[PDB]
Amino acid sequence: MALRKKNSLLNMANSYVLDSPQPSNLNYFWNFGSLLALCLVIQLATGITLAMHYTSHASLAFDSVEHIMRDVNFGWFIRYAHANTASFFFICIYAHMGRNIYYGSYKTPRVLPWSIGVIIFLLLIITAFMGYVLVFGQMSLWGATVICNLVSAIPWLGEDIVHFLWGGFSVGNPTLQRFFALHYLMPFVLAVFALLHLIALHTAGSSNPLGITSNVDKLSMHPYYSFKDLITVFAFLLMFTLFVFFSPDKLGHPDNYIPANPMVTPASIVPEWYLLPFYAILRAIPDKLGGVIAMVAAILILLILPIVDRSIIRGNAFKPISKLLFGFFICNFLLLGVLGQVHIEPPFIVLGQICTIFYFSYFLILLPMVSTIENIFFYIGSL
Amino acid sequence: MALRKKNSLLNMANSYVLDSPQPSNLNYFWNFGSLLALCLVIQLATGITLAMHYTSHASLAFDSVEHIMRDVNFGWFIRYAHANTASFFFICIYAHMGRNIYYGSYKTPRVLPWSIGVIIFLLLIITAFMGYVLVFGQMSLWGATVICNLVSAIPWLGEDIVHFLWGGFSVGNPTLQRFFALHYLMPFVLAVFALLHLIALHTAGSSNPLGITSNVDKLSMHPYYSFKDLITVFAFLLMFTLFVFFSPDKLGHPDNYIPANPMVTPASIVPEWYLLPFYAILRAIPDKLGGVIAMVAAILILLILPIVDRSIIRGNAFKPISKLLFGFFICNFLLLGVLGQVHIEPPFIVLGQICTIFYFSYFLILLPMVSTIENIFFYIGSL
Amino acid sequence: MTAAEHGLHPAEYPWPQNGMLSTFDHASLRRGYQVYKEVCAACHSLDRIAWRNLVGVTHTTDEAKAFAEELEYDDEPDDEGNPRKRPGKLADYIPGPYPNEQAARAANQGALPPDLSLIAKARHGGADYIFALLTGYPDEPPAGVVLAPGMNYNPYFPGGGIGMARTLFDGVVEYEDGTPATTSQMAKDVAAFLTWAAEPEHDERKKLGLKAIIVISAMLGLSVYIKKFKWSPIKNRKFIYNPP
Amino acid sequence: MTAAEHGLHPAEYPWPQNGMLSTFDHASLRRGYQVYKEVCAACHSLDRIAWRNLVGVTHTTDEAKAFAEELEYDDEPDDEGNPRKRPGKLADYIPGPYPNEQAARAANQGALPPDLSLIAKARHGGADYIFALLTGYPDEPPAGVVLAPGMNYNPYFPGGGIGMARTLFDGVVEYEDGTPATTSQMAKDVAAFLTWAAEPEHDERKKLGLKAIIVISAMLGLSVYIKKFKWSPIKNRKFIYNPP
Amino acid sequence: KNVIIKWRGKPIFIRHRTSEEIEEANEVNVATLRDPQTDDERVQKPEWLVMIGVCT
Amino acid sequence: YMGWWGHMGSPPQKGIAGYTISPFAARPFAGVVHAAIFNTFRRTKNQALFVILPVSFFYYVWTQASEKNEWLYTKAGRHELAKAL
Ligand code: HEC
Ligand code: HEC
Ligand code: HEM
Ligand code: HEM
Ligand code: HEM
Ligand code: HEM
Ligand SMILES: CCCCCCCCCCC1=C(C)C(=O)C(OC)=C(OC)C1=O
Repeated sequence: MALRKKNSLLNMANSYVLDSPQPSNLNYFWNFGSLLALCLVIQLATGITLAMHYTSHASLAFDSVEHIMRDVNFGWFIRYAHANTASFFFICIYAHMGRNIYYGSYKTPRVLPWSIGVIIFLLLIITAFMGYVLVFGQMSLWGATVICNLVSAIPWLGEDIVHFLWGGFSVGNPTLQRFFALHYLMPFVLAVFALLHLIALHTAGSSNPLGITSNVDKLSMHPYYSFKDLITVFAFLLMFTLFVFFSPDKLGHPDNYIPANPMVTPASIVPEWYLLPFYAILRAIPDKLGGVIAMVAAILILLILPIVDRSIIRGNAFKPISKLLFGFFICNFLLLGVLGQVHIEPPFIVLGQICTIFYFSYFLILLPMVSTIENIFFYIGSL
Repeated sequence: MALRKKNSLLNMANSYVLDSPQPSNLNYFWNFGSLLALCLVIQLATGITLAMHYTSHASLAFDSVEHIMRDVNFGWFIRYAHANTASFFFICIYAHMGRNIYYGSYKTPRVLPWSIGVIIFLLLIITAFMGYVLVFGQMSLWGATVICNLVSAIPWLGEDIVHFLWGGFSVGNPTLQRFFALHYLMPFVLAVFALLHLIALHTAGSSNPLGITSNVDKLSMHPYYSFKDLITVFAFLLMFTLFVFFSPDKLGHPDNYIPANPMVTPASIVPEWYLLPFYAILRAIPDKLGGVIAMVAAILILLILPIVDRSIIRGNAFKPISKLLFGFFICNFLLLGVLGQVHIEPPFIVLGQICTIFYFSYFLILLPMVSTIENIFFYIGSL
Repeated sequence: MTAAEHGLHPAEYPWPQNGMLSTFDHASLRRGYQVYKEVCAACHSLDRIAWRNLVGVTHTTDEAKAFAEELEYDDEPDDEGNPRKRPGKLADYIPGPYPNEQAARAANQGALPPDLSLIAKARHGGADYIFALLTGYPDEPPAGVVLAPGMNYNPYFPGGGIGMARTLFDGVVEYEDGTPATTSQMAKDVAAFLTWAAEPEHDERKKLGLKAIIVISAMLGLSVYIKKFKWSPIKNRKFIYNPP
Repeated sequence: MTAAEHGLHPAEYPWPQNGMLSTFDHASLRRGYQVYKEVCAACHSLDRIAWRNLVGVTHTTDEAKAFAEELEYDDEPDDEGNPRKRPGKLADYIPGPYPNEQAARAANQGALPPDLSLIAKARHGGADYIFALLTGYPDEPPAGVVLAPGMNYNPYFPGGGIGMARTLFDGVVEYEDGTPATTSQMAKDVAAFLTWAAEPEHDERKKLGLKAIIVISAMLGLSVYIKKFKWSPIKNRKFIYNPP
Repeated sequence: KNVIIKWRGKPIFIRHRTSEEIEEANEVNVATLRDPQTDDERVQKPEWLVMIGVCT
Repeated sequence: YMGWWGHMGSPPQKGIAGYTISPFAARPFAGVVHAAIFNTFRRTKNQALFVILPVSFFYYVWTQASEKNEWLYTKAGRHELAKAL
């Protein structure tokens, strides 16, 4: 017996990265998983490096970031790499989740990797939120203020919880130092859950674009998907390069280069672009607590896809109506994103409400209806 | 099939903590592994908490630790818990290693968990060394200076490496901020290796005090070792309580309550008690590079125990001469510890050299001789 | 929002540094420092820039040491523990005009002139906004605009009323390189200098990016060849089925 | 090393706070503050202690506010950005006698009197060292000792020559509680107060530890019973072997 | 005039209201107010409007 | 070298009958006093030399070294110290 199979440690690596049996027809949308692993590795390397030069104390934080940009050798690179990779991480995660929804990756027998995936997504949001506060510019402070005040809506105890989270009566030094510590930790938690969702997946193996079994025709992960992953790694690195070297601040907000000032409120407080759709959903509901519930529900409702999809077939490759509904759902999610950063003005207020209703009605009405009807069309159509 | 066996995630937990088949005769020295897991959990909880209130900048570090002691609710507890558990971690790790050496846990088929164990021990040393610097008292600074200067002995590049590690020309703010970041990281690396040595162990299972197979008579890990582990957990917590609440500074150096001063040198620069034997070994060799090699070799020589132990029998329970040699080896290791903190004066200089020779001659001469002879005595004696 | 509440959006000017492969014009940087020093520094600090930062960008080591040595900085106390001053060194930061915000506001009818070290990155528009603002004070505010006391009309500034008056007029500076110091020229130079102050790694960053683009592109091309090479047995596979 | 280089080791005095279940004597703490204030504070700071720290330990809220309000602290600048002083508040730290190290050393023939906030934890001996040192200046140095200029002989201090002279003499303080202020009494009180300053959690810590000891002990006893209960089928196992 | 005092990091608006300002405030029928309150409930002294100057 | 329940890797077992009683049927502390006194004495007696011999030797060595070191740094030990350095 080969050492890679005999030795228990080597065999665990072997089972994931070498002998792992994969469908022979994964398309390029199966490459986001390895891009996400790459973002996670870049964020760990750059993040740990920034932590060697960053100071979490509110009197020094913003200046320690300027020291990184100005005095630390390649500090500008490490900082911009870290900041831009946070955006790339969300592009890859939206792509990966979109792949999963289009190809029915959430259906049995892959409910568990999908459900753990939904938690990975929440951990990414919290990680990135806390990391953004660490700069302690105007957007850092005011973003922390507004998002942490949503907790005040929790009945009875909400206010007490907010003061507890802040470690004081407003966002200040105690908040910044605790966000540093948690921002350092959360990526490690996230890596554990990323590992858990893969181990859970390994019981069924990867799904594939046709939605059928691949047990009939398997290909080793290496060398086929190793070398296929390199193409997208280099495509990603080219995009990374164009932002980090040629346009390092395109994805950011200029106000975050102004030091936090609790007195002056910035003209407009918007979240980082990747949180914008959830912010639009929150604005749609007039009630504070209503809005928070809606915003959270918008993520937790992903957990019911295994139930509301009534199809006897996995995935959308062969379902023209489901494909059109998916197209509308995705475009609506991008419209919500856009509406998250417009001013609260007519006519965007009502549009945001319509888009929010469409978002939820996909899960609760349209997908159950369309999936039921297509079942009947497949059966009658092929008689 | 039971869910704990059917579900792949649950089954991994199940295989380690519930259905795991254990020898039915493990004695109380098999309880240090779970105490080490407890220390690691305490250090993660207290360490992450301290990180929420600590400032890594050299102008603020020492005062942030005073702020923790004085102003943070239960800060004194969290700080003393963290500081004392660092010592308990080394008591448990020496006990665990002593158990392993006495009972032959390093022999085939358990060479791999033992070899990974040696690396866990090195990671613990580095973790604890860096954490001690973070206080930035006099011992913090001067300890960092002398230990980091040992790297200057590396030929050709040694000085360059030291300046690179420091991020400057002496221990200062850059060194403190990098040690904070690495001190935060190292415990996570250590937990991964702790997990790896357990997975490696699971192929043979635990050894036992008789040194024979337990495949004939196994007990589930739960409830038997779960409830047996609770006894030592409560014994440990009682010892923890006596230090943390009644004598929180007994294991420390008063000089670490003086803020770091690069000008004034403390009367005596000694390591934390748990590093003292290695320091005595270093002093024994007159050459700088010689001393560093000897100090490292004193740890890496543990890797050759699987070779130099020539016994046909695993462990010392039935080997009276090996038991006497083990007794002398352990007492010599404690003498080295004591000599690590005496002044470099007669007659401790020569005594330290004799003890260092004895330390190495255990591995290189005595254990190979004694184990060979006992093989012959068992055979002739039982004819 | 009204366009006035937003501010007029600045034109896109063709800066020398626009262009994937373009550095700053260092002669313009040098001239822009001289505008900072002789006009802006009266009200605005540049606290993130040290004298050493100018060296080999705009000035030689000697010129920058001369600028530093003309100033006095706080020394460590003397032996009786009394305060002392020393002449500046290259490690010193360029000192600001005011001791604190309160003093700054008192000198500027309540308005606080921001520090200019990050201003090119801290405003939408960057150099174009700085150039547009400095050169965009109309002689008369548009009929109907009511300016608050101590405010000046400038359409590029959001709301229109800015507490900074026009400061650049033809020949307020005499450039040392003989360049005609028109309003436009000075605004261009100082906008360039401030852009440099906000992002001093600019030139090195873009050259390293050129190297990255080339290497990464080559690796992308080769990765495509290698993937196709390794996958060809799978792509080319053929079957004959004979039903049992 | 010689014993002189080490310093004489202080006696173990029976402090009220010695004892697993013992708090500080708060009356002694209060008296020790008054020694600090009237003797030590001339040369030594207590920078880690704020006025609020005294409240409900040694003084009432009102007494401590009165102490704070007698001093002047740096305020935020006024509206013209000029420096201002304010009266002290409970949040303020107790102010030290000197502005910097250089001033401190100049007043003490080169020696720097350490801050006393941590001194009880920063010296082997703790309270016993402080008490021994303050009360251990012999009238005459042992025959043969040559003291350096500005040094005083004290055997408890390592090397023997300390730059602090004897300061406690009978009746240098008049205690407000009528206690006879002997050298010994003042040294005991101030040593107690400084021990409190180094470890103000002392009283709460030891009481929580009593609760921990009791709970943890009970849990240890019960864990032994439960382990024996669950293990009894294994311990009690019996075998009959009939060789096949 | 309205002052802005930092108090626990939050701004405090302190307005020294004139007589006619107080009058203007005491006009609005309490009935038509999202949060129904009269100035008398808010201030303990009509000449000192003290509020936490964070928008609700 | 270890399997799992059902196939642990034991050589075939035959001819052993094992018996035990319920934890609720048993006295957990049966024979505790005899164990605590006589069993502990036996176990301790049989291991005592393996602790006593190395501990006593290394304690004697330390004692001699620490006493000499103390003596060398007295006035009386001036001459012997001078030679030792
Ligand atoms: C004597 C006063 C004075 C001089 C001279 C001066 N400024 Fe200003 N400047 C101000 C004040 C006051 C503000 C704040 C205006 C406000 O916020 O209303 C300001 C604001 C600015 C802003 C930011 C406007 C914004 O978007 O917030 C920039 C950029 C600026 N100045 C650049 C310059 C440059 C470049 C020069 C000269 C070459 C210059 N200033 C000269 C007083 C001055
Ligand atoms: C007028 C000067 C002066 C007064 C009064 C004074 N000290 Fe000091 N003290 C010093 C100087 C100077 C040193 C440093 C001595 C040295 O390092 O040589 C010192 C050192 C100490 C030390 C540390 C000695 C060591 O181990 O490093 C303690 C403890 C101490 N003082 C406590 C007190 C207490 C308690 C009081 C009064 C109740 C007091 N001092 C009054 C000048 C003074
Ligand atoms: C999933 C992984 C991570 C994500 C998505 C993430 C995201 C972010 C984001 C969005 C910021 C704000 C960046 C900016 O605009 O300047 C940031 C800052 C920071 N992150 Fe992370 N991060 C991650 C991992 C880490 C890790 C592991 C560390 C280790 C400490 C870390 C340390 C930092 C530090 C010190 C900063 C502040 C300095 C700065 O702004 O550049 N991050 N992070
Ligand atoms: C750090 C973030 C993540 C990483 C590194 C990661 C990584 C991966 C990898 C390597 C795979 C197998 C290859 C592939 O299909 O692309 C995969 C599959 C999967 N992931 Fe993720 N993932 C992450 C986040 C998520 C999230 C947020 C979800 C769900 C909301 C998710 C759900 C899934 C599912 C369902 C699969 C199996 C899909 C299939 O093969 O059909 N993942 N992931
Ligand atoms: C964080 C440090 C460590 C943890 C948490 C840990 C934990 C454990 C645990 C739970 C076990 C199984 C139960 C037991 O025998 O006690 C074990 C076994 C073992 N550990 Fe460790 N360990 C650590 C460090 C080490 C070190 C430093 C070494 C070696 C130098 C080591 C070598 C072993 C060996 C050889 C075994 C198998 C012993 C046997 O059952 O015969 N471990 N460890
Ligand atoms: C194996 C785990 C760990 C060990 C052995 C360890 C050891 C130490 C030691 C010896 C100190 C010096 C303590 C003192 O005298 O005050 C210390 C300080 C510190 N450690 Fe750790 N540590 C561990 C894990 C962690 C972790 C996970 C964190 C997370 C950040 C952390 C954060 C800190 C901080 C902030 C300090 C400085 C504050 C202080 O001195 O208490 N430690 N650690
Ligand atoms: C994060 C990695 C830490 C690894 C340790 C966690 C496991 C907790 C200890 C449990 C334990 C195991 C696994 C074990 O195998 C064992 O049998 C030898 C024990 O008791 C005698 C144990 O106590």
